[PDB]
Amino acid sequence: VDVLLTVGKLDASLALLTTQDHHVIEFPTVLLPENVKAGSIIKMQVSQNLEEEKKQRNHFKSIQAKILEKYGTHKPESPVLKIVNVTQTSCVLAWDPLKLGSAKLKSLILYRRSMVIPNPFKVTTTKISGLVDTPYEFQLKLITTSGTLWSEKVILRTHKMTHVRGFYLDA
Amino acid sequence: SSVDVLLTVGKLDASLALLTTQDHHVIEFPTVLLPENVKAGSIIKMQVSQNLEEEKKQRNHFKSIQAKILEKYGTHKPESPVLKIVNVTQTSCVLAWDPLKLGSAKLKSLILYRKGIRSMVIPNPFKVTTTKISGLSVDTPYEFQLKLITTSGTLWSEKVILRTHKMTDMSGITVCLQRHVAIDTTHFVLIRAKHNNIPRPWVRACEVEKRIVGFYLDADQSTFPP
Amino acid sequence: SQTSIPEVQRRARVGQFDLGPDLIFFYCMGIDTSDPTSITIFASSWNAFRKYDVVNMIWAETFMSGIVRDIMIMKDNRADGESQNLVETLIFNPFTLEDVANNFIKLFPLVYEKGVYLDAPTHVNPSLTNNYLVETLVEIVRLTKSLEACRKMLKKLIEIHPEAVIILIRVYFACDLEIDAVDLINEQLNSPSSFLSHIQLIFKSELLSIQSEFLLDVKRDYKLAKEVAMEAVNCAPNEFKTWYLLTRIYIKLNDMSNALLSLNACPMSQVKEKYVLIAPILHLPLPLDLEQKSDPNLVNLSASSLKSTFQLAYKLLTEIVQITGWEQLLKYRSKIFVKRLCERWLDNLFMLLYEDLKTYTDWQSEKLTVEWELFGLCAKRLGHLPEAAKAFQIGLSQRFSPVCAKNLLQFYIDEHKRIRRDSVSTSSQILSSINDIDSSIIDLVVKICCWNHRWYIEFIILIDALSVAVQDMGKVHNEIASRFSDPVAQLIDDNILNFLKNFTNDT
Amino acid sequence: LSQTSIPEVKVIGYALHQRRARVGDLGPPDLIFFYCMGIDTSDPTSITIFAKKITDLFLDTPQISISSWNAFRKYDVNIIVVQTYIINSNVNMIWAETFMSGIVRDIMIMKDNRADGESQNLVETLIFNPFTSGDVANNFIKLFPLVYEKGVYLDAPTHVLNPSLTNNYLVETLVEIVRLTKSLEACRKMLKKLIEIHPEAVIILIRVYFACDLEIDAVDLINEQLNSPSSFLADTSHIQLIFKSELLSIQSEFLLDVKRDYKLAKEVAMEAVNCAPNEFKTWYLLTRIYIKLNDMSNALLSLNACPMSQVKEKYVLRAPILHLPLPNPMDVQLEQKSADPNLVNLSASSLKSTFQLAYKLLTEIVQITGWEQLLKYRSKIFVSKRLCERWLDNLFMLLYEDLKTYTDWQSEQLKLTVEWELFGLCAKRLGHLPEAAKAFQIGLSQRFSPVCAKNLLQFYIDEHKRIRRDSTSSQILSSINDIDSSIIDLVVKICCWNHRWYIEFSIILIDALSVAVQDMGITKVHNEIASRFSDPVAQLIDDNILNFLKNFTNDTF
Amino acid sequence: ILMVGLDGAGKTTVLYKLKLGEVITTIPTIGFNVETVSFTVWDVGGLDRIRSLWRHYYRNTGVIFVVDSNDRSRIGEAREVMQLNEDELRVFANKQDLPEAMSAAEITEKLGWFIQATCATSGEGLYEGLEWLS
Amino acid sequence: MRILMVGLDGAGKTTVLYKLKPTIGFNVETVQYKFTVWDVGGLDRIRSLWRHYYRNTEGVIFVVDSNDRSRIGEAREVMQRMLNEDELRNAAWLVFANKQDLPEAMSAAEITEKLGLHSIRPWFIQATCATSGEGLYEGLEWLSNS
Ligand SMILES: Nc1nc2c(ncn2[C@@H]2O[C@H](COP(=O)(O)OP(=O)(O)NP(=O)(O)O)[C@@H](O)[C@H]2O)c(=O)[nH]1
Ligand SMILES: Nc1nc2c(ncn2[C@@H]2O[C@H](COP(=O)(O)OP(=O)(O)NP(=O)(O)O)[C@@H](O)[C@H]2O)c(=O)[nH]1
Ligand SMILES: [Mg+2]
Ligand SMILES: [Mg+2]
Repeated sequence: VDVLLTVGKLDASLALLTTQDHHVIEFPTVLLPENVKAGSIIKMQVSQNLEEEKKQRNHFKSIQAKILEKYGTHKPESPVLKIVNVTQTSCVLAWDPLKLGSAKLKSLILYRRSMVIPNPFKVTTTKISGLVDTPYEFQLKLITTSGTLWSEKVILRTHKMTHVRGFYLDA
Repeated sequence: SSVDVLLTVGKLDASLALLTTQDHHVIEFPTVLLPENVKAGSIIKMQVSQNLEEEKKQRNHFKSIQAKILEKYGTHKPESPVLKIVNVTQTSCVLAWDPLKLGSAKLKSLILYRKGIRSMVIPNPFKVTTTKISGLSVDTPYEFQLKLITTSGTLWSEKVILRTHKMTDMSGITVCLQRHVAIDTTHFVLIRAKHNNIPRPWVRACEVEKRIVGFYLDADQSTFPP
Repeated sequence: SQTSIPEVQRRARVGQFDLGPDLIFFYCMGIDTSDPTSITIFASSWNAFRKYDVVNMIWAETFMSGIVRDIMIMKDNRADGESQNLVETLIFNPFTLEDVANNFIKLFPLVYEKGVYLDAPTHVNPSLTNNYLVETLVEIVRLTKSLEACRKMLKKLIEIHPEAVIILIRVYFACDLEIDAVDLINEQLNSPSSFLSHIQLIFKSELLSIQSEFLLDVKRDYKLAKEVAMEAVNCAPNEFKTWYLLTRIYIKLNDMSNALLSLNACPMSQVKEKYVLIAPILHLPLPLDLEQKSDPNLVNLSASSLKSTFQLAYKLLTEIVQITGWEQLLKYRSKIFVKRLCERWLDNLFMLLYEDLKTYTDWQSEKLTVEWELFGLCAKRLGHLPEAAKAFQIGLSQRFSPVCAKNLLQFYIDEHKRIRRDSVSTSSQILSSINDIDSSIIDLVVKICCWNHRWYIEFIILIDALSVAVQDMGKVHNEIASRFSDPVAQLIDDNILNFLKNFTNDT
Repeated sequence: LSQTSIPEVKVIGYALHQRRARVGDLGPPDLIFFYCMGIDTSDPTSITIFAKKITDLFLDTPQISISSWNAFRKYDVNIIVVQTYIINSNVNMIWAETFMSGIVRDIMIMKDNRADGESQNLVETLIFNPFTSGDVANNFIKLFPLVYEKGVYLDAPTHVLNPSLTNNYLVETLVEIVRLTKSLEACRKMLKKLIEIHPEAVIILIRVYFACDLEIDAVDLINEQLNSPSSFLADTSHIQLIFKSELLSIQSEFLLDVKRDYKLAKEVAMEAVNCAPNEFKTWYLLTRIYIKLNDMSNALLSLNACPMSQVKEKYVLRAPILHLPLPNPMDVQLEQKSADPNLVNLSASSLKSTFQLAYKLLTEIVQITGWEQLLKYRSKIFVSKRLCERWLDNLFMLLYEDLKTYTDWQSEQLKLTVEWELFGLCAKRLGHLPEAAKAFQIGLSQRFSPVCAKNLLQFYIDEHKRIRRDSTSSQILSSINDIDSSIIDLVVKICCWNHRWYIEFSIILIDALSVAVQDMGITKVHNEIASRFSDPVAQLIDDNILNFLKNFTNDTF
Repeated sequence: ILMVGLDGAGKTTVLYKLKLGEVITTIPTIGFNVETVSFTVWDVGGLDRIRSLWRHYYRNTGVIFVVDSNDRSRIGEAREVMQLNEDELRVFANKQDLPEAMSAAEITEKLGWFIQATCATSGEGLYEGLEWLS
Repeated sequence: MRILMVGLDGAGKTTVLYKLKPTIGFNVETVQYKFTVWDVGGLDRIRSLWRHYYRNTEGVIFVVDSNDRSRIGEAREVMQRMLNEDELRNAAWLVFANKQDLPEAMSAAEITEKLGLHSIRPWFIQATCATSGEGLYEGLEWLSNS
């Protein structure tokens, strides 16, 4: 589609283009030739560029697929916790390295109400301080931005009697 | 020196369209000036080139029109009015003027002058080129001149003097030799529309008495030589 | 004399001042401020060229600016019959030891080149040619017919200001010199020795606008007027007058298709306003020389009180519907609009057009004097002149009305011009028809002038109106002194007739 | 909640008579003479219950007809205690619409004013907690689809130029309610049923997922709409195009606000522009990306082509003309004094609409380049150049005034509390948060002031998020605890100040106190307040904010 | 008595023929002439400029309308000016000596009271008209 | 005599109190010997509410879990900030080393070093066992000779 235009007013920034069908178009000067001046006749030939459309179409799909791959498709997994060692008045609980598909972990809470783990990624072990021959249960609560996932409840019985004063080095 | 720009079609309505470029330009553009399969979000190539062949064409056209306007209006400068005399009687006179020539003047008003603007103003200077002066004195000199008022200027000239005829002078008497009744008709010698106030062959009486002299078809009756 | 002087410094409120009236507590216009000694004879003028409130240059600028205010206050309000909103103002005739008209000319080049500071009329991109200073000059020269005085001055101005030749062209057209003007126009647009790269482009458009308007208003010839109007648009597509002319051409060329297109691309005035006349608020001495009434849909006509270019555009819209009709107009409308988008303001005018057509039809199919005014103005807007003249004449019988009188007066002026043109293309019929109009004009001019004197107005519409009769009949003075009283005839003599008798350079 | 904290204004019948002729946005607050918000107008019987609580207040000795409005259909519902009538500009639908419109007003009055710290201009208003006027939270969800499709009549926020079925005050209220109450399964169930008849409502479901901590589920859903042929986008050309732009805007903003990733965020932002170049948010996003990408050249170009809001305004409470029943300091006259003429006349302050948001980006640009280097960029691309959009040029004038003020202050420092506010707000506008917090903290010592308290509170919130994002053990335990205590200390003070001016609801304070609750237990927070403050004060915070978190959050804790 | 009529009718000639009994050289009257002949005759100019000033003399007025019989062209103009509708006023066929002058009977038809054929130069039928006026 | 008995959670405060006669709140009982003891919860949630009872306190019984080695550092911080309280300026200080029956329990001399009681009003530490009742009345005897 080619149409002949007449240059009305011409400023350093914009321009007024007038057609024979009484169209008035404000047009940026930088897209006009250098020797346009004012009161000149310009030939504007507008054509569709299909190959450039196909380039952007492929580019857009590439970006959308890239976003889906990075964020999404990969979900956070199970907060599995195990038993290291149990005494009579204390026990040491641990959990496999937390695997999170996408950021981020909001909070890691133990359930038996218990406190929140300060460094879940650096320290994967927690020792219950106060507790003889009494059944207890534990389970982890993984609160992430992707969702909250709690599983693997573990029950245990504390051992019986069957960072010792008389066996001290100063006794 | 053609400038090639790649633009993206933003919003698109039935009338206008918003074109976006990589340098963040938002151009309001008529949809009718766009291809048929434009849709929305499509990439178009706009080639803006100067048309030198069209510039000289409009230049030649502009100078042609201006020259034609000059030739019709603003070239012919008209025109002194020529005042003439048709016929003079004892108590009246008929004045006339040559067809007023005005190429593109245009005429505003034509005023008769007899020692001032005391006389009347011509109603139809083009349709009627003759006027008759009614009230005059016997054997008395007069002078007349026409004032042509035109929107290209006022041009008046050619003042004419005349003296009304005496009672013994019958050279101004015209009857019905004229077959048709005109303005300078003085006398009229089966009903017709006829005259408004124009006064029997009386003509023989004026020849015998050697002066202008009752001769109605209603009055009393009282010989034409062959 | 004591009366015709309203009464009611203390408002240095400057900083916020266009043209700017002279405060004397009452305001006054038409005072000769060219010389301080001449002012003392009369006993605070303001100039917009240099914003200061009142050596020779000082009295010069304040005089010129004063005269501009005195003239433009009557010319910008010509559409509303020179209506006066401010009551406490006393307006004298600016034209009536030295003739002000001749003084304005000799003092013109000294104040030239600063006329841009006076801005431009509301329908105008101001310049050295298009401004209130030049508009005032061409108006003074036209009224006083001082051709040889203005012509001599302008010719000296061209030597140093070649662009001032445009002013001389406008003077020639006003002082009956078409051929000399067109010869001068073509000289600027064709001859290589003309002054006609950025400053000149706005000058070229003005020349094309003048030439195209000249081709349109007179000499008919719409074909050649079209080719120039389009060239005027290509020079200034942001100007109103350029598109306004082209639209008028299309209407006369019976092309309503492009008439609507050109009207749509026609830019409107959204900021500038018409020139009108210190302390928000009386003594009203009536010189010797009321409404309070109710049709709700008749007074609420939005088509009334339209200002700026919106009014002029509406006049063309009514001119189009006069030929096509409302049904055919909508067919054209729906054909070229939603295609291209309508500029909203045009769409609003269609709504206003419907209201006037509804009102006009409901009236004719089917009253207080005010109701006759409102309907009369409605019929005038739609282009029904003889139907509007009847309404104004009927409303003028039950009571006196300035709106009715001024509009009925304008009717006889248009009717007078019509007959004189039709007579060219019986004799007794013409002589009688013209005479009847002249008498009716004089009868109306006296009444309006007497009404103006009552509201402290001693000064263009009435002068031109009575001037029509003067060109026809010599006799005018005795015509007034006959039908009216002696002191009334003396009033008309001072206000209007004295100007025509002497201050018109023996026209 | 007893007789006090109820303002009044005195000829009988002056109230409704001025309301009757002013019928010709969301509308005015519920007039009772005093105004009131947060009333459960879902049922006329529930209204009589509210009136019952009011008429049970008429007893005892005071120490000297409600009318709700809906914007969906412009008519006023008046109920006198029982006469019930309608004032113009199926029975269940009437009470349904007026309730929804009521809740929208109660929420948007606190959300549109979030920038100004939920400032209240109208004194005679009594604001209740809309969530505790039940269940209102669950009732809004079940009653949402019945009022849907008419949400466009509520228009949109001032930053939204082109409203739709997705971008409007109704949806903005919904996503805010669901976020605060954490009613995911309730809203998700409702929206899924709405998609069946309105497939374009999936955009709303995406926003809910983002708000209710479901990023992956949201992005997976976004990709489904922008790629899969079975999407509603692939089926007009303008109604569908604005839906695509919103999806691109959400996706791009998600990439920007979180997940860093400015590169991928840019590619989506530009596509959002190509879908809606007349929209503000599209250009606003792209400008933010450019700033984050350290590309100040195109940042100024994108900021210039950014459309502004020139008509629409933020929602505020509006017969023009008092009884003030007083319910620790709270004393004497503030301001009414002299101040630095160039400090109070700062035009950069009181910026409204998009002009405020644009100024924030401008200060973010000058922070990196500097004023001298900014003029080099400015003179390079402004008057192969383009014309400045005037409003942008004006912001440069405003920027120069703030930089001068801030520099003249810091050079001097190297003052009245109100003067500390003005400088603090000035430093905050330029992006100098820690220097502004000091100004607010200094002004907080000599006097209370709501501006200083609200701004210093937001500082600790930002400081809290910063540590959690950047993250020894001992440093974390001490830094967080000190912040949490300072947060609680400020929340209590502001809430007590709001209660004095008849305000029982503040979204800012609810979100603020929620920060500590996530860290320390719901019961620990209460005892923290009851320790440092008195018992009735702790009870006040318990009723206004803590009761909401304890129960009306669907067992989030 | 108010004596009016078109210009050149012979009004001044008639007036001073009854007053002085002598035919004086008359000129176009720019104003008016009043003489007592006891008939107080008011002679006003017949030009278009002065013709408008006739209204001033209509009050307390017999009316003598002098008509130029010889001038055929302006017999229509003489009719319109006379065509009597004035509330304040609720014919001399002059120049009968000239050949082309209309008869008294013809003018009566054109005008459509008493008409008298007069001749101011000779004085014929002047006193005849005055007798009827008494 | 008014006594405030505090300490960490699981120390055995309630056990000690009702031997002479998780706590979400407090328990107050009057015990006769030859003492109005105020027992407040030791949980982190209730630990802040201890200041309300600091006033008019004549004696303070700090129960310490001898068996629990891990929270002896936590037990130190809580005690050191109580000694700086103006309300507990003249109040006596009685430290109970509870759960002394358990094998891994620290000796009274060892706990005294960890708590830093030698840096101090009159104070005394006593090895106690709430389950058996050993050394409970012994502590009350010193608490009466304040
Ligand atoms: N032949 C002839 N001429 C006459 C007669 N009466 C008047 N005239 C002429 O008519 C001319 C006009 O005379 P005048 O009395 O001035 O007429 P008027 O009506 O007074 N004119 P105006 O009023 O306009 O001054 C004179 O030249 C006079 O001689 C008459 O009976 N016969
Ligand atoms: N072996 C042993 N266990 C004891 C002794 N005293 C208390 N316990 C045990 O310690 C546990 C905690 O008892 P409790 O009195 O509730 O401790 P507390 O300090 O009151 N806890 P809290 O104050 O937080 O409620 C109980 O299981 C109890 O049997 C003791 O002397 N020896
Ligand atoms: Mg005479
Ligand atoms: Mg206990």
